[PDB]
This record gives sequence, C-alpha cells and structure tokens, in this order.
Amino acid sequence: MIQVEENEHIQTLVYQLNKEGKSICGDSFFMKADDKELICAVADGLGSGSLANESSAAIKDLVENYASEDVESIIERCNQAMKNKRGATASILKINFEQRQFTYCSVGNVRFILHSPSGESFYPLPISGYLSGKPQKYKTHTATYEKGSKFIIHTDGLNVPDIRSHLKKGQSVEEISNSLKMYTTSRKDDLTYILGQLS
Ligand SMILES: [Co+2]
Repeated sequence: MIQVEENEHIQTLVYQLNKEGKSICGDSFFMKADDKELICAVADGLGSGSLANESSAAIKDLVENYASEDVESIIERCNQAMKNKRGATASILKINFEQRQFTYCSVGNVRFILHSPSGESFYPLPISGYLSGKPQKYKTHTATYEKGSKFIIHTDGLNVPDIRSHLKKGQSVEEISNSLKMYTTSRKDDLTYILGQLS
C-alpha cells in the first residue's frame, strides 16, 4: 500500500508491503504533519505473527499519543511498553519546519538517511539491540536541514546498495519510490519505508 501527503513544508510517501504469503505485517509506522511540525516513526516487531505486530503497533500508538514529547521521551515510553512483549526495533523522527530542525532517536536496524542538496548526508549507523523494556542509553541527534533535503526511514525488508543515490537523483517522493521498485519485488520480509522531500 502507498499513502501520500503534502503541505507547504514537506511532501511524504509511505510504502508498506507484507512478506510474500504473510497475512499479518510485523512492521508499523506512524506519520502526522501539520503546518508547523512532522512526527513520524517506523518499527519492526521481533518474533512473528500477531506478536510481532503487537509490539510494533504499540509503538505506532504511543508515537501518535505522545507526539508533542521530545524523541527521547517518546522512545522511552515505547521501550517501557515492550516489557512483556516481543520487542521491536524502531526509529522516531521529529521535524520543526520554521526552524528547519530535526531530532532523531533510534534503537535497532530501522535505518534513516537524510540527503542534503550540498551533497552531505546524515546516515547514522544502526544501534545494536532492540527495544525490550530493559534500560537503554539513547542517542538523540539534533540538526538543521537545508531546503531541498530528502530522507528515507526504512525497515530491514528494504535492502538497497546505494540508498543515497536514489535520494539524490529523485526529484519527488513519487520518483524516489519508483526508483526503489526493483528492491520491493522479492518480498523476503515485510518492507516499510517513509520518504520525505523538505521545502
Ligand atoms: Co524486518
């Protein structure tokens, strides 16, 4: 499935498809943008069946409900919610449009890449482990982005040799999404990604 949204400050696209033959998706996402800010999150539950979904879905719900909190506060609520559950890998991103500032916090193998028109990228390494309900030492990144920056957040079901190149070349989130098409046809795992193009 594909969901697109747009306002004066951002255009986004969410894509999600299940593993081939698999009824219950283990990945979840949440995204909301208004005229002032964006919140979004992508998670991949551990385990399988309903139990993977229960973990990543809990993240989706908490991010929606606590969207006004800082990313580190939100991700700690998610961690707490994992206590008697499978757990999940997850990434949370907030953007304030007027300041062109983003904040980001993640644990596990959900990746985030932000490409700037100047040619610099923010492309953090994955933090080992996952959100299990045990204590974590979070790393929050805060940075300014330039107009024209394009980003993706994706689960491990998307495996792309040179993700930066697709962000650089694409001139719209629809084009980038189309640019990634060959990596979505196998469906070896659930595949979720959120793309954004920032004004
Ligand atoms: Co996965």
